Amino acid sequence: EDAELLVTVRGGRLRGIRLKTPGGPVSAFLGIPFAEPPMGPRRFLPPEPKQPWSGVVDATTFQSVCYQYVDTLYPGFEGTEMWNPNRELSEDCLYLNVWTPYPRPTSPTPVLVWIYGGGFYSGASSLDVYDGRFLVQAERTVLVSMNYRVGAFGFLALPGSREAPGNVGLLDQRLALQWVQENVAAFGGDPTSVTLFGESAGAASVGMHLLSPPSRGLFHRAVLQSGAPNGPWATVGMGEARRRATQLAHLVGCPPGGTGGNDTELVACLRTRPAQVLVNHEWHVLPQESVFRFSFVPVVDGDFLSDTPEALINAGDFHGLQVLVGVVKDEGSYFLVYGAPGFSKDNESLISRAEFLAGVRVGVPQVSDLAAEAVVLHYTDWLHPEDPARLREALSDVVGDHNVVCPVAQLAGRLAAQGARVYAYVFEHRASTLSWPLWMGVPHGYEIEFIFGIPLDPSRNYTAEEKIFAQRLMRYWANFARTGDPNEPRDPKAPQWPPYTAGAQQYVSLDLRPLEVRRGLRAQACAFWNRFLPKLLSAT
Amino acid sequence: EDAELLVTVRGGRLRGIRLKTPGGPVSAFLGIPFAEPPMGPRRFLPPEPKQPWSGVVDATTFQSVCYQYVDTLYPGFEGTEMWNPNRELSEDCLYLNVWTPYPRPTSPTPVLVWIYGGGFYSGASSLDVYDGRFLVQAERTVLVSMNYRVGAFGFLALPGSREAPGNVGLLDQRLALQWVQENVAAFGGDPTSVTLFGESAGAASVGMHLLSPPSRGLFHRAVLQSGAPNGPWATVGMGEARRRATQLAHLVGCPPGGTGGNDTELVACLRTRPAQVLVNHEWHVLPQESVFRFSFVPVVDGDFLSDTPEALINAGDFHGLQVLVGVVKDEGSYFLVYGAPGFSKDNESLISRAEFLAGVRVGVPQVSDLAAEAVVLHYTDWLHPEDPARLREALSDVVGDHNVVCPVAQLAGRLAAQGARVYAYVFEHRASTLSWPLWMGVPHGYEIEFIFGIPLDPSRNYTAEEKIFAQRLMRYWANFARTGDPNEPRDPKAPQWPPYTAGAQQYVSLDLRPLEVRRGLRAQACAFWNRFLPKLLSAT
Ligand SMILES: O/N=C/c1cc[n+](C[n+]2ccc(/C=N/O)cc2)cc1
Ligand SMILES: *[C@](C)(O)CCC[N+](C)(C)C
Ligand SMILES: *[C@](C)(O)CCC[N+](C)(C)C
Repeated sequence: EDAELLVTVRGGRLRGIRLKTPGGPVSAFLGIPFAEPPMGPRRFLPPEPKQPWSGVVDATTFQSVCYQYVDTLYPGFEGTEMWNPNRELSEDCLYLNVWTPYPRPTSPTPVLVWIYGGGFYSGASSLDVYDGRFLVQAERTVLVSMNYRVGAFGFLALPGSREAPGNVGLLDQRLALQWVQENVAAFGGDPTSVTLFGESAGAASVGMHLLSPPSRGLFHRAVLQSGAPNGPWATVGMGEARRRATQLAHLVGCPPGGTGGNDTELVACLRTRPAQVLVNHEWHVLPQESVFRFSFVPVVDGDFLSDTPEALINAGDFHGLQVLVGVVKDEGSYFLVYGAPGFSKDNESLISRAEFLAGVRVGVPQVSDLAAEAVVLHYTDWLHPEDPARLREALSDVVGDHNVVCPVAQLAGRLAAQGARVYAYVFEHRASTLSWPLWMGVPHGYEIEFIFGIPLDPSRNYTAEEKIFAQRLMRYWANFARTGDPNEPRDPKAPQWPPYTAGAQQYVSLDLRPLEVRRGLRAQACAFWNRFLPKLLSAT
Repeated sequence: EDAELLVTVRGGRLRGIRLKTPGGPVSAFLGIPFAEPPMGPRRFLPPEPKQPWSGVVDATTFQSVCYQYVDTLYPGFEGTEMWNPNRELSEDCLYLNVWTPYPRPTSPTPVLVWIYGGGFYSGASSLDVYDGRFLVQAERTVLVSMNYRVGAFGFLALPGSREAPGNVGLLDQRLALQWVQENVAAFGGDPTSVTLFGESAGAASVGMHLLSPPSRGLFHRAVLQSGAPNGPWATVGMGEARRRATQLAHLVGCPPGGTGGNDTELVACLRTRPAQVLVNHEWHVLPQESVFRFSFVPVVDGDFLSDTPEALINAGDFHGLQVLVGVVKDEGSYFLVYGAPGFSKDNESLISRAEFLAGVRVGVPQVSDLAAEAVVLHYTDWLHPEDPARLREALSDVVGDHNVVCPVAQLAGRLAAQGARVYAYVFEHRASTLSWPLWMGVPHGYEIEFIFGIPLDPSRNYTAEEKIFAQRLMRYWANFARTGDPNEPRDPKAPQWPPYTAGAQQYVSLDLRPLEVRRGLRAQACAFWNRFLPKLLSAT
């Protein structure tokens, strides 16, 4: 009988399970309840801490996935099914998972907390690509991941009211962080060295916890991968959030014909509807045809976010704080097959000049015709203005820069210039197991396999070079979690990773080649997005 | 009294002079009166043809230069003194010069007609760099060059009135072209093969004769050198011309107010003032502080120019026509020492960013602050935004693109795509005798000495390669005048000069190295000027 598989926390006792890796076993505790089930009258409300239980709760398998839209654009396609839920859907989903080395570390170990992405409408901590058994075995750290409510169940906001205040999905993450502060020591983790890291909407979530005082004291380092809280998709206004929430209620028969429409009776009608009914009309509340836009996202409400993320980043002090930001090579190619005209994953997507002009309005929604004209000017090779391959490559850069690269570069510049020591990277390796077409390059979200050491899985057809490449990245992320510096402390031989500053703007490229230092996070393109375009919209 | 130094034209007899070149003698006729002196009551009026004379008019020396401002920015400096008048100033200046080979050609020879530049306010056909003795001797061509009225005496316009119609300086050029049609045969020239070529304001003049029906029938080919009629400095509106003419009259005490008032009394007062008095106040009528802007320029009057140059270029049929357009490598550096803050020819002109932002308002006058912001965005290296050396080259590119490179590319594109066969070049050789500082590169106007074979002058200290480079350029311009094609009619070993089309946009680089074909006359920069910026000013 293994004795390290039974741990007592503040709520009660748990029974873990031993997982095998090619390098050794790891103890895992999957499915720990950190909150009461937010069902019935608790729907749309902030989470309550899990009451203590009797007996031993089985923590040997992942729990249910929160209710969310299921992608059916390409049924049976690996590139999309790998992000779909792998457990049953249920509103009873507020559970977290803890991986710890075997034997348990006798000394406090830094903790890595993972927040998944999925446009705030999907995602789960049980995805095979988020398996933290390889990162914990190789680097001997403590990895924690939680489930937070997505979609309307986590971000439907009627601002002002108390039945649906909004940002409760962010409160699910915060309550999970307080859980780590109160119980990670029982697994050998150091609550004084907590490193958040997420991707896409999870990276924006990490950024929003960085701008919220209550969540600020629950962690010490941050890693934002292909996402930022100041992105044009990450937040929404109080007025737009009320319109989307009321639009969703109307599509499901709320309120009934002849009944008033105040916030109390509107949420009361929404709480009676089945969960799947709300999901079926989630995308029907978006205002326009667009890519990289999602219905229910965090709302600027003055509570969790006292002001807009851009305002909080500008007027913030980030001294004594380390951040690791970065993007992939092709941030926008993934979203073009979700609405952009002429784009298909099954051909070369050699779009025409007319389709490229239509895609700009889809990639950059709610901009004046003059503003769209400026985007066409900057992203047109006027020496080959009709080349389909260049127009395809340009529209991918339009969506990538507007939503990811430039919001991230804006964040990294203000962080470094205001007390924070930040490190920047660009992931440029295309995996050999990638099922997406070649023209997509390195799509949004396909560095997570190497960060979690997935190539080390013997049942997968990765190459020997990619396995070594995965161990490098796991060492980088672990060194940042341990010392706040991705460079090996006992190593002057390997190429150095210089910090990112507002002036030099240095970053490194991550691929099979050794580290290469470059400058400028698309500075020429992002000067248009971060400087000129705001002024162009002010003058209408 | 050689037999070939006495020629009878329709007006009378002329005695020429025999000039000497290192390769042979050339007959020249300098100072032929082609119009009555525009003095007294003839000031501001269109020219009248020269009446027949008795006896023999001495045509052995250059005649008087038209009254013009004399540059005194750098007294004693060769770079500026070379363009200043080298003869006595006088309103009696409407004279032309003819160079013809010795012995006189027995068969009709193509004719080259030179129109000097000088911002429509200065210039003369007697300048040493315009000596046509080397081009005529080497290529056996007939070179003609005339003087036209510049400044207020040639372009002061009170639109509507008959006393000051405007564009009379252009009418001086047209009357000289009718003179070539009626007399160039007496020198061995072919009146059916006339090639206009000019630089800066002369190149713009060549372009305006292409857009005027009465002038089109007087020539068959055109060469525009670092200038275009659609330039933002080459024309003014009828309302602005009236304001500038009235302000000039006010500064010289016209009318003796409150005498009044209409155009007839205003011009009558201006005709009584000495010529030097009008020149002393020419620059005091400009609306703003700017570079590359001139007081009295051609006016869109509806007679000589039925519409704006931009409109006439778009709606024009140019079939059966060959042009040779081109620019120098550094078009804007010359004008920066004339008013941009921080710029001086005696230091490195390492300007700061504050001076760069101030120079943008001087280089691009009368634009909105939003339009200026767009210019700063395109011409800023956002990785080195404060590098003085990069800010210096950026402001030079701003002035060069706004005034020369992009107006030329705009004209060259519409010309090729509407019937005309276009050849484009970029002059990239810096003369070893150049007295301007090094940071100016190849300044505006310093390809003319190589086109005229000035390096062949033994009294000048050119290099051996520059002499061969001059002979190769003279063959280019001569071949274009003879056949409409700069390439040698039979030589296959020399690299080919491909035409310029709106799609491929091919041009060649002119320097000591052989011909090198490139693509794009700064297509990225000129798309901002020719496409986006017009729409940015429509929505103020
Ligand atoms: O037959 N109609 C199917 C269909 C219904 C609803 N949607 C909404 N939708 C937009 C974007 C995305 C992906 N975002 O990254 C996912 C889902 C798409 C397709
Ligand atoms: C991001 C906006 O959350 C998008 C994430 C999409 N996956 C496929 C990477 C989860
Ligand atoms: C052009 C606008 O005419 C300027 C010509 C200046 N020089 C020095 C070349 C005559």
